[PDB]
Amino acid sequence: SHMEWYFGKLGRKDAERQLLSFGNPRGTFLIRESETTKGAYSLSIRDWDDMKGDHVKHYKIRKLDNGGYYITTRAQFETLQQLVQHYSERAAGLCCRLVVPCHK
Amino acid sequence: MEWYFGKLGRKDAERQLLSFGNPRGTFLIRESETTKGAYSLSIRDWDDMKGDHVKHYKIRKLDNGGYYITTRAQFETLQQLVQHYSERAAGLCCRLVVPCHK
Repeated sequence: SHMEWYFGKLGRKDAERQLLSFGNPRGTFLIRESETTKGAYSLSIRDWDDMKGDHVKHYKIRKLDNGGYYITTRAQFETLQQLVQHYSERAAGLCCRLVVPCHK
Repeated sequence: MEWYFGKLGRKDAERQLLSFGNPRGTFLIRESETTKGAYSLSIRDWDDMKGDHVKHYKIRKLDNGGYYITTRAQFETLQQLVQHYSERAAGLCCRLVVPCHK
């Protein structure tokens, strides 16, 4: 039972500044109270890519009724074909990678 | 294209996906009956408990064009949440690697 990642009442902007300080690697993270949704938490993560450089992504952690938590993501695509290609590469949130179209 | 099956019932889809020979990750997309104008992505999956089974995901039409899919992960505790994403990004921007320092 570690709770080193729990920061309690910390604001979104404040978590961003803390996370973006020198020496924190990609995938540095913390969990904090949600500022926008009472009773929910937020998972704030430091990430990096070629274009934006260091940035922070926040994910809402909501309460299941009858106990526990969940995270939701929405992935948008221009076309179904683009969705298929994407999830053929990595599972990224689906039960598994798309492998082959069902034969007819 | 060849993953599109049109007006295929949900149970029928499961039936086809669960056909002996199709590997884990065999998939198709079908028109929704429950939600007009939407599609469902049906995938053949497997685990230790259930064995071969099928998951369905709604693909809904965005206003002003394009499509979205929603994925969702559930946990008993924040503790197992953190452990799940330390192992695999699984939908997030990247894996959790280290708690921010105090």
